[PDB]
Amino acid sequence: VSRDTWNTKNMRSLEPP
Amino acid sequence: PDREKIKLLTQATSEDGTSASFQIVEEDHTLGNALRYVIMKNPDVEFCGYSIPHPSENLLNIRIQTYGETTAVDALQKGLKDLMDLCDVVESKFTEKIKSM
Amino acid sequence: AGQNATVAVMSYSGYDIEDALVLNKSSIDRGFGRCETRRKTTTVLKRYANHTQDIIGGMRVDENGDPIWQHQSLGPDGLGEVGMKVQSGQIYINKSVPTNSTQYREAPVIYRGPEPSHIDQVMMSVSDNDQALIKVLLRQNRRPELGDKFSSRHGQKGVCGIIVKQEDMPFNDQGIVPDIIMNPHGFPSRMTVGKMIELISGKAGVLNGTLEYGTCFGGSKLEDMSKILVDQGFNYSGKDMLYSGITGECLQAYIFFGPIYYQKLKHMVLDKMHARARGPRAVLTRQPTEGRSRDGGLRLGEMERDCVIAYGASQLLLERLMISSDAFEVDVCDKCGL
Amino acid sequence: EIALFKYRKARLEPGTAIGAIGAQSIGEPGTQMTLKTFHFAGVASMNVT
Amino acid sequence: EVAVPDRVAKVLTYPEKVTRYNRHKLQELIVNGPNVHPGANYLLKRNE
Amino acid sequence: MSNIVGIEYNRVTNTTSTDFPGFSKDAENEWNVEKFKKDFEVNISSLDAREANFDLINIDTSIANAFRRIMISEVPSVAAEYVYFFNNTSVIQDEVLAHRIGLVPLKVDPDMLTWVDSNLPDDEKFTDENTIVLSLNVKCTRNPDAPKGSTDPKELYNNAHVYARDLKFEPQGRQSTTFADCPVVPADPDILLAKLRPGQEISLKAHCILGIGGDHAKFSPVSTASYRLLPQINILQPIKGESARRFQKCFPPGVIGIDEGSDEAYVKDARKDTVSREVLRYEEFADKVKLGRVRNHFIFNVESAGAMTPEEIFFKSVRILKNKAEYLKNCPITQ
Amino acid sequence: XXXXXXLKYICAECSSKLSLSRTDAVRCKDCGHRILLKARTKRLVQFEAR
Amino acid sequence: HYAKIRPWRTFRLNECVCTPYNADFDGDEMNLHVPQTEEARAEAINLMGVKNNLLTPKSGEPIIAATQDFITGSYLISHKDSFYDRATLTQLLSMMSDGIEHFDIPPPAIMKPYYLWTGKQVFSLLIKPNHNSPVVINLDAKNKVFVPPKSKSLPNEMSQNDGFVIIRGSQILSGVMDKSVLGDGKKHSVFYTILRDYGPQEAANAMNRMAKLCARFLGNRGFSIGINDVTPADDLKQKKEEL
Amino acid sequence: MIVPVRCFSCGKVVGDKWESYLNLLQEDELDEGTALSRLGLKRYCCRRMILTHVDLIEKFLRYNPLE
Amino acid sequence: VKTAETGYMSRRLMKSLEDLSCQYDNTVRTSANGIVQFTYGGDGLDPLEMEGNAQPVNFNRSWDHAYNITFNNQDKGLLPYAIMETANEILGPLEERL
Ligand SMILES: [Mg+2]
Ligand SMILES: [Zn+2]
Ligand SMILES: [Zn+2]
Ligand SMILES: [Zn+2]
Repeated sequence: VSRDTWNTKNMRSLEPP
Repeated sequence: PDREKIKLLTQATSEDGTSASFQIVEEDHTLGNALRYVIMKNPDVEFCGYSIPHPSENLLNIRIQTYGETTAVDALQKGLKDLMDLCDVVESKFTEKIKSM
Repeated sequence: AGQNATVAVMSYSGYDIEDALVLNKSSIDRGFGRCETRRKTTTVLKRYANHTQDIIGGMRVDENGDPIWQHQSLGPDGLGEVGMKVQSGQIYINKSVPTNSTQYREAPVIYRGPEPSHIDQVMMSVSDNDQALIKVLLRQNRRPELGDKFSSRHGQKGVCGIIVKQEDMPFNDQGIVPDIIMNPHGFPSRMTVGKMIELISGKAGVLNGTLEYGTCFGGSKLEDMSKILVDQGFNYSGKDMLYSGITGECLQAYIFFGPIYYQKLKHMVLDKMHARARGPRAVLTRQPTEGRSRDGGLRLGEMERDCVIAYGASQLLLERLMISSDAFEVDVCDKCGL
Repeated sequence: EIALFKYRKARLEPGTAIGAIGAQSIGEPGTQMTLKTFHFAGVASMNVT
Repeated sequence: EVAVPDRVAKVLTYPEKVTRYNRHKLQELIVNGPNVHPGANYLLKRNE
Repeated sequence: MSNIVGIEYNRVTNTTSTDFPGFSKDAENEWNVEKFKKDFEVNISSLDAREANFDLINIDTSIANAFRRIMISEVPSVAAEYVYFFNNTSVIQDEVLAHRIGLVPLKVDPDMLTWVDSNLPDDEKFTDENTIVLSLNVKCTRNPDAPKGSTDPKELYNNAHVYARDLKFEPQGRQSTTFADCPVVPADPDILLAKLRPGQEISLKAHCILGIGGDHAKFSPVSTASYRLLPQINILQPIKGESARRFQKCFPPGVIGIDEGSDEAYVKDARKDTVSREVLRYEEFADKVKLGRVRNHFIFNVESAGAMTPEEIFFKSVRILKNKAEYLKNCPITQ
Repeated sequence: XXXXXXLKYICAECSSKLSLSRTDAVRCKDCGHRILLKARTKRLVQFEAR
Repeated sequence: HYAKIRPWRTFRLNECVCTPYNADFDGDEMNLHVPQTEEARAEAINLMGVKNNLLTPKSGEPIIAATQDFITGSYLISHKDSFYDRATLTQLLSMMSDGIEHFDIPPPAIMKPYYLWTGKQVFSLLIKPNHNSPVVINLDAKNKVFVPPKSKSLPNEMSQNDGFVIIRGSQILSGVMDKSVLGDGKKHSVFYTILRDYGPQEAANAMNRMAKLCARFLGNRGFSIGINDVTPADDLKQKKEEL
Repeated sequence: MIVPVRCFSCGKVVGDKWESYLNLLQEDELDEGTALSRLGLKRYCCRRMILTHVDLIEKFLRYNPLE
Repeated sequence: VKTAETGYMSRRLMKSLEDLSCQYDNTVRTSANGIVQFTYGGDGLDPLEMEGNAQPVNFNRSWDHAYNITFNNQDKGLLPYAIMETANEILGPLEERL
């Protein structure tokens, strides 16, 4: 835990298709 | 250049703005309620409320009536800016508490 | 026969008036209220006086060697393959009848269904009188929709009036959402206090880990169930404080909230929806058929006729009764009224 | 003006199927009364239909 | 009003006669055809 | 009143925000960051791989419920969408089994997959960037053994139970390198999918794509995400003696305690309180206690199905809300 | 890289694979059982996991 | 009725028109007829149309009006304990319309310490939203549960409960919105008075506003029945026993 | 028939709890309530999914047609 | 029993009164043009338009509505005889017409 997973990874699913 | 997302309902619009209904497709109570709250947090806004006219349609009708200081479009744009800022503050605080833990 | 629906007894969304129910989408998505229909069709390859019998020859193809659409799920024997979907218009028994019972007139068994079915059993056998017997079982998985009928063991039936997303449903402190919302106006006039006692008994039962009893002139005592509810942290009367799903605010009334046994009744709007524009007419009367299976029309009876007369709608009378049922352009002699 | 205008509006319009309307008006409330005689408890009157 | 299923609206039709006022609409309905709901199922020509 | 939801014996009061200009003559509570920024606060209570519990403090119900709704219904996750049955001779129907496999939550992180475009042809809709392909090949046979007659089926047969862990990740295309370090497995591998007797077999492949919990429950990433207002118990007058112990019994174990020496009942931990308002039915404590809930203190509990961490789910929800506000802002308004 | 997709009879008594000839009989060859079931088709069936 | 095409397999009707049909959504089925000629279509919608038949011909009393949950929602809004700030009031008015109606917000009933609107003001805006609305309604009505004032000489609106509805210029000056003033069988109905003074279109507009408002308001306010609602108090046990 | 994968109401995965609940009841015999709480089924909807499930698949498998 | 006997009296009376309609000279007649009532109810009034107690106008509500709709504090109240003068200016032409 205590990890900023969202900063580390460049999201793709979250953007609208 | 999305030309279908948010529409201005002209039959519900006044002269010189300050009172307008916007139709926002692919929206529901999630954005409607937060937007209404933020918009009511504006001194010039005298009236704000949304409605999903029918569950079958993914459509949201948000009504803004202001006093004469600003137009409904300006109050809407300010509401969206303020919602973005609020979510940014939430993001910063939450990521900081995650890092600290 | 039923499922223990998480029920919140509250007025909600306005689609739950006069016994209509509010069903939780994503309870339905997870399998709440899911059911299947299984229907049988029986054919006999009968035998004939001229040493002849019916056959199940078929599965013809087009130029490529590809089966035609009506035979898409048929299989070489001419009996619909087990596991395959059959749509409206497709053949699953390819019955050919002799033209002189050599030549075989086609009498295929067509699937005429609004919704597709699946073939799960094809049984080939002979009857006691020596002749082949074919039975094909068609299964149709059904998902609950608007107009499907549910009941709660207390005579409080009602159709599904709206299916709402889980986030729109009210939630308690633990995030539990109702699977069904039962309107509170169905209680005061019907006076089913046993339904409320059942909600409390079932709630205390799940919390305690035990199935409870509602035996006539007995059952689990209400005060003992209240003791269980309080010991588990809940209000004794079964009323939890809920949050609105659409606003997030606490509802100003405490909501009677807990498990209730619900039955999905056989009456499903999928089997009731019927619409006729033009179709078969009776050979005698030339009027639309009387059967929903025969694409029949909806009768406009003497009482509806009385209503339309009371409105004074003469042209509507003509249109409904003569023009759109049986209008005949006859030739009438003006000398003899014949 | 209001009273006179409403009085004028009240007049039965020609063409009205007033007989059929009266038939349904006398036969609709009848579709909610018991075929067998039920009486309030304690009335103890004559058994009148 | 009454809400009518699109499934029964696709079978329950109204026989609209083409005028100079609705010709474009009726052409669009014909193009949509019997399956897309704002469509049409039958055409009766003037002289047939 | 004044930010406190009133918990009465027959009703709930003061549930609306009342923090806007036009509530009162002092047109205060205008929106501004640097007031909300300095008053808002987050207190995280716990963190797991599958559950988080944190306090959004000094935020409005509309925003908190927006995050909750986004988590439940709008945060994307990956689940099986299409099941192709090569062979299914079990008693469980094909569509029933397919629905169950859809309800199996996959441990594939989204943002590794792209959204499927459904405008494309069927032959051109699924790619190595859009889809996870899971196979399942089980054949049940009698155990070539001889234990006690009519024993449990785990040793009378082989492969008598089909678990979710039997679903095998099949890399397609370039997924063999993309997913080499994070092979796709069920989040819950002991999920019982089907039971089969000797001679029965289940052979299938399943295509798994990104989805939205509003589209189907199987796509929801949270086994429940919700909040609750912070309970508040105000003991108006001292409670002492056995009456204090009865008052203590009116609440869950740890909520209130009895001070040693003073023998007065004090509120020990209101968070552990469930608002059953048991105390509000005795007429002995009728004026000695006020129950309430802080209207802008939200105790979020976010338990994830398993594909992603609960804090990630919450951050994605905040980002989704911000993104939809920004998309609306950028969109032009059409007459 | 894209993608594509992804007369046997059973006696109801002894569960034996049978092949019905052209106009022979409708009985099991192992036992005498007179009820035969079509085995599941070989082709693919696609279901939406909903 | 005017057809409205919708996705599911049921005929749907607004609940206000359940009374004339005597329909109750427990598996009830109804028949739909499409007139096929222009003459029949015009006759149907002009003589048998819903707005033209808000009254029964047997007595002239309204028959299309608020049904159960609509009545209860109206009662809970107009209940004397209902107060609303500007935000809640405008959200209620947006629910009442589709968000496409202009509302002239009246001065709040309570101006200090807070700006609060009563529920009767909400329903006054339901009757007459803005100054362009022609509906100016005047009405006196006895609610179905009317206890008289404490003194035999006081006017009826001094009822000890909200037992008496005074409406002046579309403003509800007392009394809750009950069945007797929003339902069937009474000619002092709000919708009946709107009908008689301004026409079926405005009567139906007000009824549509009420239906949409209640359908959205009751779910978010909360209204539930429980075992405690039918549990007798401990004193009544002993009283009824000895009695 | 077979235990649902998810609680109908919350959506929690309960399909991996059926065998372990059966084992907790049979071996090291406990009460149904304590067995349910030991599996993390705290919400009463989740408790219902296991407590009320009827395992009809085991009866349906006695009629195996491919013995 | 009620569902069995629903629409019995309705049908019977429908056969009795089915052909009666109001005529353009305010008479109710059979299809054989025979007079049943020389005027409907002896009044000519439609029961669908009665706002009183089977009387066409609700005087109290109508008076309150008129007072509210024409109200103006900057207006002069007529003397008690002048109210009757205005009333008798309106009524009396219509009274002598008959
Ligand atoms: Mg009914
Ligand atoms: Zn002749
Ligand atoms: Zn055999
Ligand atoms: Zn659950």
